[PDB]
Amino acid sequence: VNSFSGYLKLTDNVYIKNADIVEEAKKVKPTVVVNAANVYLKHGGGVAGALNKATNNAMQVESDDYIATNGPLKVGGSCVLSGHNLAKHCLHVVGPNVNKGEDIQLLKSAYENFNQHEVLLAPLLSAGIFGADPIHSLRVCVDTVRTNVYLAVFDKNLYDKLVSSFL
Ligand SMILES: O=C(O)CNC(=O)c1cccc(O)c1
Repeated sequence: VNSFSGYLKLTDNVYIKNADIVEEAKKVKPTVVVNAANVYLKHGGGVAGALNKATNNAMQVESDDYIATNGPLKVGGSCVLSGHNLAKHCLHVVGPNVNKGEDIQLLKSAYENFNQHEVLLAPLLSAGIFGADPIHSLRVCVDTVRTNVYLAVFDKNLYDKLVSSFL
C-alpha cells in the first residue's frame, strides 16, 4: 500500500489520473517524480518548467551544476537528482522531441529508465510540447515499464480519451 489516491488502474503496474503533476507531487511527496527533461536540463516549460517553478528555481540551479560537470544527457537517457520540495528524487528523463526531429523509437529507451525505480509519479514521455501522440506514449509505457508507475495527465480532455481508447 502506497500514498497515491484516485488513480484508475490500467494494468498490473500502470495507473492514471487527470492531475497537475506539480500539485500531485506536493500532496504525495513521492520517492521519485519524473521530469520531462531535455538533454541540457533547461527547464523552461511544460512539466519541467512547472516543477522547476515549484522548486523556486532550485531544480535549475542543481541541473546547471550537473551539466557543467557531466555534459548533456542522451535522448532516451536520464539522471537522478534531488526532488527538492516535491519528492525525494527527481528522475530527469529525455524522451524524443518530435518538434526537433528526434527518433520516436527512442521513446521505449526513455521509458526503460523507469525500470530502475520501484514506484514513480510520471508524465507521459514525449507528450505535451514534445509533440508525440499521447495515445502512443501510453502504449509504449504499458509495454515497457514493469515497475509501478502513477501517470499524471494535465489535460482533462486528453485523460478521458486516453482511458476510453486504452486497449
Ligand atoms: O501532462 C502532460 O502530458 C503535459 N503536462 C504539462 O505540460 C504540464 C503539467 C503540469 C503543469 C504545467 O504547467 C504543464
